[PDB]
Amino acid sequence: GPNICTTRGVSSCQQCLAVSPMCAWCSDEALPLGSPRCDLKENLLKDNCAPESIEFPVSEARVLEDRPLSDKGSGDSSQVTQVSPQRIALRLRPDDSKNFSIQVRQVEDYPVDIYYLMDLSYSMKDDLWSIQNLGTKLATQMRKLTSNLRIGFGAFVDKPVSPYMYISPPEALENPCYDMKTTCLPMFGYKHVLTLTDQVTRFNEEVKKQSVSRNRDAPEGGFDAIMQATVCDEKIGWRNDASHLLVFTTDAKTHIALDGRLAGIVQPNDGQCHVGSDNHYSASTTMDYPSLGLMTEKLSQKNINLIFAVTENVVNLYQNYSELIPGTTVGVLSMDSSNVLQLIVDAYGKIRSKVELEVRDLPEELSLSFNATCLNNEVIPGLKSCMGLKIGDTVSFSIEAKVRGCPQEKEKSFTIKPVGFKDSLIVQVTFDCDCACQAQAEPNSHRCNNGNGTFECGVCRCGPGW
Amino acid sequence: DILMTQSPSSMSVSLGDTVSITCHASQGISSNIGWLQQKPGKSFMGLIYYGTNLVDGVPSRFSGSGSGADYSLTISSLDSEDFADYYCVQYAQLPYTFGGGTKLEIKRADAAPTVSIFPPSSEQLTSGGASVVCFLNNFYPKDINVKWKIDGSERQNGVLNSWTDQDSKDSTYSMSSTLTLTKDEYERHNSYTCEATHKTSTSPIVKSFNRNEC
Amino acid sequence: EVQLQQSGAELVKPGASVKLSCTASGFNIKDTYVHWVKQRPEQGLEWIGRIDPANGYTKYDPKFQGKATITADTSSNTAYLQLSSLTSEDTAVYYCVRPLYDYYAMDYWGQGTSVTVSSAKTTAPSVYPLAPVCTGSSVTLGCLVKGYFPEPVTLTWNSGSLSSGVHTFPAVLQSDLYTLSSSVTVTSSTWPSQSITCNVAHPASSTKVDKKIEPR
Amino acid sequence: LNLDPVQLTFYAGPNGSQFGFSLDFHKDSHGRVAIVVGAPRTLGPSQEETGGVFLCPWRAEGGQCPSLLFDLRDETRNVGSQTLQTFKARQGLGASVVSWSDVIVACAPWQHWNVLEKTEEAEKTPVGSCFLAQPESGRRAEYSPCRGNTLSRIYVENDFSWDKRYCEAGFSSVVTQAGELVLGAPGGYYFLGLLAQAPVADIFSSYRPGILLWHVSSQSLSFDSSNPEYFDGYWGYSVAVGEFDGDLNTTEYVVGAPTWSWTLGAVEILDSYYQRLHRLRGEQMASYFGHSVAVTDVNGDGRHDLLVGAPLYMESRADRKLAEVGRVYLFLQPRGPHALGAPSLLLTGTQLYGRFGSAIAPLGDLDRDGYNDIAVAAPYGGPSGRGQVLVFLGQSEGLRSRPSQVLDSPFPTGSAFGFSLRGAVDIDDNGYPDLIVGAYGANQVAVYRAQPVV
Amino acid sequence: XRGDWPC
Ligand SMILES: *[C@@H]1O[C@H](CO)[C@@H](O[C@@H]2O[C@H](CO)[C@@H](O[C@@H]3O[C@H](CO)[C@@H](O)[C@H](O[C@@H]4O[C@H](CO)[C@@H](O)[C@H](O)[C@@H]4O)[C@@H]3O)[C@H](O)[C@H]2NC(C)=O)[C@H](O)[C@H]1NC(C)=O
Ligand SMILES: *[C@@H]1O[C@H](CO)[C@@H](O[C@@H]2O[C@H](CO)[C@@H](O)[C@H](O)[C@H]2NC(C)=O)[C@H](O)[C@H]1NC(C)=O
Ligand SMILES: *[C@@H]1O[C@H](CO)[C@@H](O)[C@H](O)[C@H]1NC(C)=O
Ligand SMILES: [Ca+2]
Ligand SMILES: [Ca+2]
Ligand SMILES: [Ca+2]
Ligand SMILES: [Ca+2]
Ligand SMILES: [Ca+2]
Ligand SMILES: [Ca+2]
Ligand SMILES: [Mg+2]
Repeated sequence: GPNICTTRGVSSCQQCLAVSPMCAWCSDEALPLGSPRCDLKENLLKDNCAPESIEFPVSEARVLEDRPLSDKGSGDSSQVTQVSPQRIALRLRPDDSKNFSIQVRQVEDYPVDIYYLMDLSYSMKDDLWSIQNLGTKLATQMRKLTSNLRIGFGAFVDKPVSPYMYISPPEALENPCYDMKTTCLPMFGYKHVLTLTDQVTRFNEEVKKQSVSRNRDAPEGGFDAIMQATVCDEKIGWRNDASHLLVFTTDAKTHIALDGRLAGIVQPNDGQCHVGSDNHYSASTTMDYPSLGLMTEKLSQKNINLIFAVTENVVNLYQNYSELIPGTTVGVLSMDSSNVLQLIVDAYGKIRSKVELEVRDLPEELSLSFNATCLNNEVIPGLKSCMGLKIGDTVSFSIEAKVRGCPQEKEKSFTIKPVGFKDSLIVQVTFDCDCACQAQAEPNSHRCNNGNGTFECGVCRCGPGW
Repeated sequence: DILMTQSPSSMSVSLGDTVSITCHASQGISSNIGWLQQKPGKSFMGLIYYGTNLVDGVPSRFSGSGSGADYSLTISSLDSEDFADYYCVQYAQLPYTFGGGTKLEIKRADAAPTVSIFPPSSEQLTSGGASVVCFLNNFYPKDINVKWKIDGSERQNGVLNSWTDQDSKDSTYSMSSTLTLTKDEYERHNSYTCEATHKTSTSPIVKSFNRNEC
Repeated sequence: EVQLQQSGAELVKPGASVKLSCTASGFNIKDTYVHWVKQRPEQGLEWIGRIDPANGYTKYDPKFQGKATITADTSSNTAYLQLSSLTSEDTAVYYCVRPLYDYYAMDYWGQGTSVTVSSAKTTAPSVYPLAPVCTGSSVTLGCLVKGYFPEPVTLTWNSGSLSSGVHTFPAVLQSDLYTLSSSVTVTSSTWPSQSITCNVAHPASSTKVDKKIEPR
Repeated sequence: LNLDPVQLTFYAGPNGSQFGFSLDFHKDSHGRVAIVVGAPRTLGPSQEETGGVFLCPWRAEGGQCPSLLFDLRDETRNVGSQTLQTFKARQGLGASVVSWSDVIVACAPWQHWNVLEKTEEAEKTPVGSCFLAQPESGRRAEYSPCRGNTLSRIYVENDFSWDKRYCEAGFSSVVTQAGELVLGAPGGYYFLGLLAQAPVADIFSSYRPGILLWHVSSQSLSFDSSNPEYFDGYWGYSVAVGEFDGDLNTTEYVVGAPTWSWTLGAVEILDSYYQRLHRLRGEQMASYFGHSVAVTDVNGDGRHDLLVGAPLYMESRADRKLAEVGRVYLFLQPRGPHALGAPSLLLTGTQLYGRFGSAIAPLGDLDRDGYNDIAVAAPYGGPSGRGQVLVFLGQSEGLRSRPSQVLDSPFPTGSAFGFSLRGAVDIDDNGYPDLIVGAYGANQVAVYRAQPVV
Repeated sequence: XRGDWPC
């Protein structure tokens, strides 16, 4: 009998669908007087309404691209699929809600870039000796987890400027170890040494030619180097289709934004590349250290996984930073950097052990809900992140999109993408607010007061504009 | 070490005069010099530091000047208290070194000495010793010379001289001389003389006495 | 007010050691450099050395190295100058000096400490009257004080009555014993018509001997 | 609320001199209010950056200002078998300026110093220095309390104790009502940080040109420490004074240490003998809590209140995301001799990377309602990131949560509009306190006149 | 650590 569609007294087909996702409209010419056109689809057919004159949109979810999850991440550079589906179409009527699925997989044998960014201040004198065979040793242990591997090297000390830099005697500039009986390299901010390459013996031979410098204050300019190694894409050589690991090794504190004022530097960091053909950072003496927020922005933009491989005396410091830079990993480096290899391998496992979903370009009216299926076929409501996964695990999520009313723009799109992943799920939304009969309306109709109204969907509406 | 040649050793000047004191160094000292004042029988007081700057409390009539290795301390309108010793000190190099010093004396009209000779006393002669004293009181300038004569022949051994500071109320100097002999040697000769030579007399001033005779 | 209060006068034996002090009053000894200066009548002023009482580091003239030892104690706020293997050459006055503003200056001076090095014992002064010879318009008498140690002695005529017209000469060291003389002038009618006595006092041996002047 | 943003007044200096890096109001002996402006990258005599100071007279149209001349020649003195050296190249003279009575104090925090002795040296290092002037009489004086004559070998044979070679004295400055200059030296004691204090009168009376090393007996420096929590803390990056113990004969110091305890940042309130009364710890690491500190009574109870800026504070936002905006903390002084509690109010920036809280200037009572008010700078804030200054009014319970007025930068991008602030002085003698805003990136200063409330 | 040297 009387339901929520009839008890609102709608005026047109458009208003009838907006009442509830269960209402329908009858555009039949031969409808009885005391018969509501805005009733359930069953009531209309019981009230002898012409089946083709029924307006009853139904929310649907149709997949467009349903490519399967690749078993191996090798081969082709690169059309691997780790998100399924990749594109689905969504139709929603006012206040209605449809659901859909999504699957993500940590593909085995996925390419990896590892850029080793090393502190070469005088405090790291003995550390340099323990990694001169790392390039081949590192290839041997990563050969088990990936067939594609490129490694590169970079070095930093601090801003070469007083008071960080020793500026006397004149011979102390070419040899900061002058007042001692030793020789060290002149001071340098950040120098790129080896572009990411699959030739691992190029790493060994470059490291054997490296040596330390020396400056005055304990904290160093490593954050300058982290920034440049991130935004200088072409020079470092990050690959568009690979996991990017930036290993940062040091034994001391780090300078941060606004520290540069002790050197006369006040210009904020611009987050742009300033490493020229000479492979040195040229803005080191004119531009302040970056801030944590700025580093986070660039690291997230270039998909760089930062790894803090620091000594036990500063672990807590870099652990506390790692919480202000989400996605960052910390490993405890020994005082000589002898466990850095196992440290890099352990960090790579923690990095590929999470599957966290992110949403981009979501309309105002839409709200999403998530059901996780991590661990083992175990549903966890209100969750969009998985933890404790191994390389080769697959997880899935259930999602419901609840639209609020009818929006103006009838065509919109948003993206569901896991953080750090390349592939993504594109949802094409279509809002079915209008009725099909509205297109063949009769403006200035003869049936409505001799040209006063418009005859659409079997009723008269006041035209434009009363 | 750096040598400090301070000139002159002394000068006799009057109140209201404007005097200067030079101080020459073995090498350049780039105004790293100081001037000091020691009032008679008292301690030292700082006058100048870094060549031209006055020590707090020092009157403005003092002023230091000069550069390189030649420096000068100047006092405008001399005051009663200014009659004292003045020394220059350099601290451009270690060790610090001082100048010879300058003594400011009061100028007045020349005055001949007042000589008077005194034979040994009864109490002293009976103790196996003998001393002849020759006082030379109130004269100017300070330059003076005394000579002893036993039986006319000069005697140089056993003489003890002593001078005074410039007396305050008449600006004169006095001198004491004591020829100490044994009672045995004193009774070998008869006549004893002390001659005094001063710029006020071309001919020396003489005062003698004969033993036993009186 | 900055005042440098040095120790009292010292009298020691040849070959012994003495330690002079320089207590600061009105400021902290830790503030500035503290120097020591030696003053002799003939040789003049000589710089011994300096010390930074904050850290203890010292500097010396190579001449005084081995003989002079400068130290400082910020607790008692005092600086010290120790001399060892003493000699008659070490008989002088010693001053402690600090700067006013300039780090390297010599502006504030203590009152000084007199050091005398001799092996002679306390000896009472022999007082001898001096009377003129067998007449002018004025007359002069004298008083000889010979063979005493150590210094000083206070000489007065008529127990301080006759002060004007008197000349007391500085003492002279004649072979480890001092000698002092004094004169006085009056009119020919004052003496011998009126009695005149020479009063000499030597507190070391506790003697105030006095001799009257007698004609010949 | 009632600052006039239509009819501003602009003062400008040479191109590339960073005119407006620091500023302050100045009153001559007649009471005439002028503006002292520091330009730390002004060219010197050698056509080399040395810095410079300008003394701007008050004019409604503004324009260019005459310079306050200082000696910019490197000095050398051979004394005590040593060689003293002062290097003024790139010293940044005018990186901080402060005015007291008829005296202007301008400081060159990166002026370098060295002592040579035969083959050894003390190391050419930035001890900093401050230049004092009395414009009307022409008197000049200097103050550089971290210069020493200790050779480098001694500091090494000693574990670098009491190492004042990198003080950068004058980095921050302030003068007490009695006329006691207080210099912040963040590099003192091997970048632990120290304060140096000395009466202005004694600084003048003890200084002579050419001495380079002189004693100021009445001076007072803070103390060294073996505590690793103060290591690299830049204690003295910012400084202020006020009344926080009830005793009106004593003056208390406010010191910012923006990297204290491993970049946690802190602010400490001290007495005249550097005994710590209270310590306010930072909230978030690398936020630079203590970059700027201000002292003024905002709730009108007669007790000075404390304001601390943290320009790099990252605000928590939706989906575990952090956004650097900057934050200011308000601490109301409690009645009687009690400790300052938790922050009474949190003010947070809006524009990403805007650095809300870089500078905090007390304005006095701007709208004349009875409560002192403040201004906060976001030198890269506003919807265009060109810089923005926000005014907050005092109330009985503290400050108002929302701004009463927002001054958008009249300069182009990069001016650092607001990097320096100064108010609470009636420069046009209309009965309302005015605000001067520095924009060193554009080498200009803007003056906002307060007008009666509409 | 105090400066750029190992502990
Ligand atoms: C990395 O981040 C760690 C986690 O925040 C941090 O560890 C904290 O360190 C603080 C500072 O030492 C600890 O604060 C303590 O507070 C508790 C009271 O709940 C007490 O154990 C203790 O007393 C207090 O100390 C205050 C001064 O610090 C003082 O104001 C109070 O009155 C009271 O005396 C400690 O101070 C805190 O327990 C730690 N938390 C944890 C979870 O460990 C690290 O310091 C930080 N390290 C680095 C290098 O960044
Ligand atoms: C996520 O799971 C939750 C709990 O298992 C679901 O909540 C209920 O789901 C049943 C499924 O038929 C509905 O009948 C209930 O009305 C739901 N109750 C609620 C939402 O309170 C939820 O439907 C699932 N969401 C998605 C997007 O799959
Ligand atoms: C929507 O969720 C239901 C459970 O209510 C599920 O059975 C169905 O598979 C989902 N629809 C789509 C398009 O996946
Ligand atoms: Ca190391
Ligand atoms: Ca460093
Ligand atoms: Ca107080
Ligand atoms: Ca208050
Ligand atoms: Ca107000
Ligand atoms: Ca005004
Ligand atoms: Mg290092």
